Amino acid sequence: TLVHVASVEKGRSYEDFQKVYNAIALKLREDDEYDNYIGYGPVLVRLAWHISGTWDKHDNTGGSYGGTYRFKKEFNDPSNAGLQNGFKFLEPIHKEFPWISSGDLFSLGGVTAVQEMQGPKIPWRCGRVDTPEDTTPDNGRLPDADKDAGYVRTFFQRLNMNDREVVALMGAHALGKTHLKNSGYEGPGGAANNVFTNEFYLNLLNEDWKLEKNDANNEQWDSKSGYMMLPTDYSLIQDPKYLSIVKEYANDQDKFFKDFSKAFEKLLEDGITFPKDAPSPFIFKTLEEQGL
Ligand code: HEM
Ligand SMILES: Cn1cncc1C=O
Repeated sequence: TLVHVASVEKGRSYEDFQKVYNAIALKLREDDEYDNYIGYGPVLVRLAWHISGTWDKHDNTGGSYGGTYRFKKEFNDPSNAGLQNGFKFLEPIHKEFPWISSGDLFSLGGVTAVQEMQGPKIPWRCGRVDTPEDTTPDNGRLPDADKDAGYVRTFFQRLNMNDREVVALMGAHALGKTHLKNSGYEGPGGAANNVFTNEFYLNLLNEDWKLEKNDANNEQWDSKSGYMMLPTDYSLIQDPKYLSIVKEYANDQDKFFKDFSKAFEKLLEDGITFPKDAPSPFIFKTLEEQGL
């Protein structure tokens, strides 16, 4: 398999990355109108996941390391429709801090978004290094939404995620919304879609879901409250193993936060070899903690 060794941007340390975090966090606060006042947090979380979710454990292709989303093949992946909004948000940040690698910037955008939306602290490591256009993974490595629990389980084995990690990661679907023009699905998953909570699990268990067709002729699960779940989301309450874990997170906010933090860091670091003398993971302070 390919080896990708983390290489710290020359001379940089925690303070440098905290400044980048702060610039992203301040722009998140500033650009509040986006997507009918949802703001950019959810799309930045999705971007960090999609740049990581191309990874294949079998040969170490894809993954966040190479920053390959910047290349046309990947940014034009139909699975990535709408993420251009996140990329455009990050452009002025990259211009201000041209020394940060693209993979570091995209992954840090996700960490910053989660924390600024009052989610768990996500430790983050620097050292992703931009790789050439020919290292861009082909389209088709990101998951389909119209599938069942068996599909989800098998899909995530490629990313070395187990049942607990899958169910934890999926809690991010509390955030933002599906947009018909991007993915052929429409609607939010709950009421608090720019604040990071365990609402995804509570809504799965507590809403009265009806299997309906949307205006793109795709099936999705809809509630009277105006929420929606993808078939792959709903599969987490159809499969008995996933259901137990859904119930656990619906009943323990802290446990969900801790497990999401671990799985999300792991997702963002898949494929990267960290030297034994690499810096420890950074835990950034939020703007609120800094009084900014
Ligand atoms: C079976 C796995 C998954 C499937 C099939 C899936 C599918 C989707 C789809 C179809 C959308 C709507 C995109 C749009 O129309 O704009 C979406 C949105 C989103 N996804 Fe996932 N997803 C999966 C896993 C994940 C994971 C693991 C995360 C992160 C931990 C994540 C984070 C998000 C976020 C934050 C949004 C909202 C984006 C926005 O509001 O712009 N998803 N997902
Ligand atoms: C609302 N939703 C349901 N599944 C995914 C999403 C995006 O947030």
